[PDB]
Amino acid sequence: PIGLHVEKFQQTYRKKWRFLTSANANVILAEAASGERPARWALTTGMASIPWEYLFFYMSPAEYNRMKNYPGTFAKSASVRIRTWNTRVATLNQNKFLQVAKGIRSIPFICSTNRKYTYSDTEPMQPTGFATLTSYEYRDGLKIAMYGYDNDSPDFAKKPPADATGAEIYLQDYLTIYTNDARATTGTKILAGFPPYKNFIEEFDASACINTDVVAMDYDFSYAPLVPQFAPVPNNLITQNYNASYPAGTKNEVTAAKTTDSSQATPPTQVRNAPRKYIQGPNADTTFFDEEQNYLRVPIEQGGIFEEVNVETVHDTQMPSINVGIRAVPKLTTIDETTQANSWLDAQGYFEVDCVLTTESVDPYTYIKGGCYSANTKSQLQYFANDGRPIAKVYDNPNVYGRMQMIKTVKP
Amino acid sequence: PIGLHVEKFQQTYRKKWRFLTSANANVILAEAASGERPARWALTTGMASIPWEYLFFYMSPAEYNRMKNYPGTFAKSASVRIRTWNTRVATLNQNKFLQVAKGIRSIPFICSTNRKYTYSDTEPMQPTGFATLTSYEYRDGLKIAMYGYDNDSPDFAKKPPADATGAEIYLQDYLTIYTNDARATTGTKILAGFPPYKNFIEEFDASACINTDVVAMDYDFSYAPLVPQFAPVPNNLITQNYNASYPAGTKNEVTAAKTTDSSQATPPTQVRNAPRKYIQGPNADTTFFDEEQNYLRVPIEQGGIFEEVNVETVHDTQMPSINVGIRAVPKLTTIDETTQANSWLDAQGYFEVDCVLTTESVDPYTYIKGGCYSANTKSQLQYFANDGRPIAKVYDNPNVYGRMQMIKTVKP
Amino acid sequence: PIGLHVEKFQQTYRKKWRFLTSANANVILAEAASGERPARWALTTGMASIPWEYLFFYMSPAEYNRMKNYPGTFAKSASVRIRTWNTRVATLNQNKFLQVAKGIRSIPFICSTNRKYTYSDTEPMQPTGFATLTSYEYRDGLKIAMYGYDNDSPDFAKKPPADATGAEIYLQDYLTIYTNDARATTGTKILAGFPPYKNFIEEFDASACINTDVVAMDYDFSYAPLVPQFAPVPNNLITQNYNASYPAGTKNEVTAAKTTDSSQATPPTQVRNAPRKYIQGPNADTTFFDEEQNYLRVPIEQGGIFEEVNVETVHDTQMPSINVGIRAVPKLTTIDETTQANSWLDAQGYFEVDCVLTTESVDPYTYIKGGCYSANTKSQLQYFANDGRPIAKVYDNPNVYGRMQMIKTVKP
Amino acid sequence: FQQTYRKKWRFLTSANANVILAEAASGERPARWALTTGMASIPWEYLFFYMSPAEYNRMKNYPGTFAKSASVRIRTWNTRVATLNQNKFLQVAKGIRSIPFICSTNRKYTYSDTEPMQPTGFATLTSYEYRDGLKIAMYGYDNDSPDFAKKPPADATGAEIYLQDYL
Repeated sequence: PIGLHVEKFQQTYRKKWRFLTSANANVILAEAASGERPARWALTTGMASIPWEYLFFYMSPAEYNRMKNYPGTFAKSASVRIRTWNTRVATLNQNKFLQVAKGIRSIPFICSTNRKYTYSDTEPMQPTGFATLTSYEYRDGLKIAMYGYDNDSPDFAKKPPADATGAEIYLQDYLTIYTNDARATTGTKILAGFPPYKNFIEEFDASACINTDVVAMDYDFSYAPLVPQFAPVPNNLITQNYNASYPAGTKNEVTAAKTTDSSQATPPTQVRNAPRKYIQGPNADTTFFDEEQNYLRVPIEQGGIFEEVNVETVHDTQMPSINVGIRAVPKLTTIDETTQANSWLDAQGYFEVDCVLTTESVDPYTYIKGGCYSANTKSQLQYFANDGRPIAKVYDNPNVYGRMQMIKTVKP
Repeated sequence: PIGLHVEKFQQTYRKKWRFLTSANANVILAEAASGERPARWALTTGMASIPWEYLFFYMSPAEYNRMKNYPGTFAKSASVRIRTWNTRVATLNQNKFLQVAKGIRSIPFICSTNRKYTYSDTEPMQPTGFATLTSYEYRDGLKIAMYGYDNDSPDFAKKPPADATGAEIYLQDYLTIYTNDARATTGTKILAGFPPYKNFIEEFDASACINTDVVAMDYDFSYAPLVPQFAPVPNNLITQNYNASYPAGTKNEVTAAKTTDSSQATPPTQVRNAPRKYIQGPNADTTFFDEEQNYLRVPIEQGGIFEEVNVETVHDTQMPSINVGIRAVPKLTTIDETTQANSWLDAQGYFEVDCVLTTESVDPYTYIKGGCYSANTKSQLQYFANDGRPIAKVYDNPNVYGRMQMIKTVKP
Repeated sequence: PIGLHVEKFQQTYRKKWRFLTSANANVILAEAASGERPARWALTTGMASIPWEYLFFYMSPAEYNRMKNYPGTFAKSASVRIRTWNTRVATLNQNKFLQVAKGIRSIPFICSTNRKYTYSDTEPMQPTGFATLTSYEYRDGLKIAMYGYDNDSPDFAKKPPADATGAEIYLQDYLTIYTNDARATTGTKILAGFPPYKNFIEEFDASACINTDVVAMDYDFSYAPLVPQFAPVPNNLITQNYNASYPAGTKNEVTAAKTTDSSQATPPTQVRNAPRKYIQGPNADTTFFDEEQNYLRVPIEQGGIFEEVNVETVHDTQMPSINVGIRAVPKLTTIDETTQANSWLDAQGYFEVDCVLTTESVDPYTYIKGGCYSANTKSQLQYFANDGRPIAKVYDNPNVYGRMQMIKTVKP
Repeated sequence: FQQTYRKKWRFLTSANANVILAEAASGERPARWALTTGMASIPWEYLFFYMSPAEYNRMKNYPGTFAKSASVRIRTWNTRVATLNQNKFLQVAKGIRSIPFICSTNRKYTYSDTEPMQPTGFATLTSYEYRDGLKIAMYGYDNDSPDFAKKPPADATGAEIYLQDYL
């Protein structure tokens, strides 16, 4: 027989961006202890982060607002291609080198985070501190640079849309590696210095790399729900059971959350039946999608966070990170008497990024009247905190045992 | 070396039945709310249920009583073949159509149940309500029709054994599809109508289908314990431990029960270490097998319900449903002025069912004296309720998220 | 890029032992009830246990003390080859038979344990009771026989090192099979006698077996941590999270302990997040390795006991047992009037054992300074009791449902 | 047990002028004239050149350790430098220390302010102190050091180290 009527819609979003990186110096910065954050030393790089894990990177505000009209939308794949151009920089015989880090965020023993620095006036290439800009605010400023303001905004003329002009956007969130600050540490100290992150990045002479793919990555999403599924017809209005238990075997079909403690004060634990809420139907909590976290604030893939009422397998996921930059060009001289450079040339990287996102949605017609209804096996759950604030996976924190953590969303 | 002595016994039970179906009209019936059961609309079909999931369908009271003498009996396979004959029915040029539903019980969005109707006196093919006969009572009446009464029964002459005569049995439990009754519903209503169940059944012209397999299904049981295993020699009489913990890995070897709520008032949960009791040995609770639930009241397969003390994998199971019937023949005429038929011809379906059940049992001789004893790794558990009432899987309830539910047995 | 610097070190330990077994008679002995231990009948064999599951069997005190200087040492494989020589024994035409039991400890329905007997003065081959020597003390005496005392020991001259001399060691821990003692049992009794353990052992005429491998076994360890890994740099000194939860899927990555009850008073249960402690790092509890349990008191493999903070799969493990011996030579005569022998000849088995153990360790250099540090994904946990006493798997207890149990270690 | 230690360094040399400097007599050292070169010494004969403090501290746990072999590969890049048509030349000395009649030593100079490429004297830095400063440049300080931020580890950053001990 013909069976169920389902309409499948595939959509593709392509963007082309041009980014300028700073080629900062590798300078150790002190960051003071603040609450749970310990005192630590921070070593800066010039390798700017490419926010390819977020939805604004691929699709504009118009495309996002239209996609919000297609329930059941899943991001199926993403792809990013990064090429490099001539590196803008007294001398004429400079040496310039291009640095690429792929998946350095996943490395368990390299504590790293993308940060924005403040720079010296005398040495514009030397970071002297940290700007208060968070990673979300960096992505938001980048989105406003990409797509402009609304026509009624009094600040409209300040940021012409790069999606219209094709102009370059200064890419100002660079990799930073952390180590202990044992100056005030009591008891036994860990004095291991820095990890040799040089051994985990690729470095080329970009003279021969011009207009060639320095980065080429493809990613298939395990579970990236962009719009919640159509709500099923609730069986509690039709059946007496609607609350029945059925025998699970030795298979797990309710996901669990694993909590680890690198302080080793507590052993790792795994807790099943975490607090979570439906994202469609009678008692839906669509706060995540109404606040539009997935567009700019949260990565596309949320594999371990969302759950369906089904026997499918769920597993933890993380997208690899991309950092592209240029090694700082030293200005070192004998009269400086230093073994390491204290002055640098104003180099600048020019990167061209082609990004493609493929998504797919379904319209199921389960009942004769009303509208689209899915099977109740397609009902989706999402982790929630005990304060009602949804939980999402984040990529802008240091990895915990090589894994990306899940935390409460912020926006009210 | 020769190892352990085990005797394997394979047995086969074959039955041939002849069934008459009614070919009822498709009439919407109202069923009032009663406790947990909401108000709902019921659409009837003429497709009678074939109880091939139950043990009486394959083996007679004598065979069942003898099988109860073979501990460790598992049903290994079942098979059903359904052929059709001439369809008995002023006019001479009628159109008759044969309807087959395979596995419509498993479909998540079709809320369906096999029900017995009461019919109009003027229109014998038009259901007008629901009989109080439950599915268990329907199967019990069918069993009494198949195998007769006991020779001392005062009602002996009323039901000649169809297993002896070869005569036809009126098969009177037909598929029914439920939808919301939002007439008294407060708040937002679901007005989706009925599912298009026409799109999920096969329909043929049975003129060319005569004496050909309209249905042919085979099923292999994952775990269908018909008689409990031989009790092992209890190691608490021989060893000091008898209560030792040993390290399970990341594998689950204790089954869990999953509870879902289509009302969405509660997220799905999975609970491990459900209340359960041994079915042989020192503290055995053989209430299930002493009350003989598996013969007539409970399906053959109980895959997720029973558990052994072993590392084997357990998974949830369900046998597909079979409904065979004939589309109602309308008696519609211009003077009726109706667009849909309100009068029908007394058609009748004639189906011949050949059913084969293969089972197997083992006699292990673990010790020299006494009798048969199995290895303690063959000890079996069964889910029980907190009131001592065993839990079994049932097929005569609407599916919950496409799964058959487990409930307490009824018989005291 | 070059990546992480890790040095891999493979080491091999070979020993050659010569063992003399007694060829005891098969005599039923009574063992009285004592606390949790019930009254039971014990049937003795002459098949001495080969302690190939323990580390002293393969590596000397010097090798053990040196290995303790290689963090991250895992035993990768073990291998044992057992050959037989002429069997020393009025008459000249004796019949001698060689008995081999492989994996009889794993058989669920044979309750067996290796025990030391006391023998009759008139019949040296007839056991008359049980010596108070436990299995640990047997292994300790065997180790002292193998490797001698310390040079300052006043008992130094009593035990010349067999590792130096090549001399034979009397191997005095023989297999014993237990059954019920229902003499004082109230209620229903289990009168099954003994299991036919004859059907589970190999027996040869060792006349043609001389200088040929009677046993040849290889074992690959799933998880046998001999020395704990290098502690990672703790991320709680560098990161704010250090306690973050991340979404496990439907996969289990925290191990669970399964408790069974052959008394059937309680159903089997599985408990996740058992009490356990880190064995390196900030809050390490290295009591197991400081007391040196793995050398002599505990088997090499502890697969289900130790756990890493990772997604790797853990599963329960057990090494097969080896018992080699000689059937007792009867001295039966007509004047005895007995149907079974009550006098025996002083036979003796001569076995030559070649044992090889391969292990491997890693030195990771994660940070620039300090020393070796591993990735925090290599951090190891071990089950602990609520009294702080570590939990290890033991092989010198009867199997519970065919599985080796885990218990608290003893040494303070 | 065989072990291997690999390092990758980037060095900047000064290209000093060939200037005769006077060094006064001091004790056993006679009065002598010193002619400078721009050829910086590569300290490939020392263990810090190949293995980090962590590797050294771990190796101290392996009695009987002998260094079996060493190998060094030196490549050159673009030479940074009014005019546009300069002539630049690369100088390599292999085993000039072994030559009996060439009295040579690797020294650190002090340079003129007006002519940064012209040595004007000798710095008090000895060869051991030069190697120690080079090691601190390569591997950083300890995390408790108050001077930690002054010298980022070149083994981590991959940055260039000014190589300032010339023939």
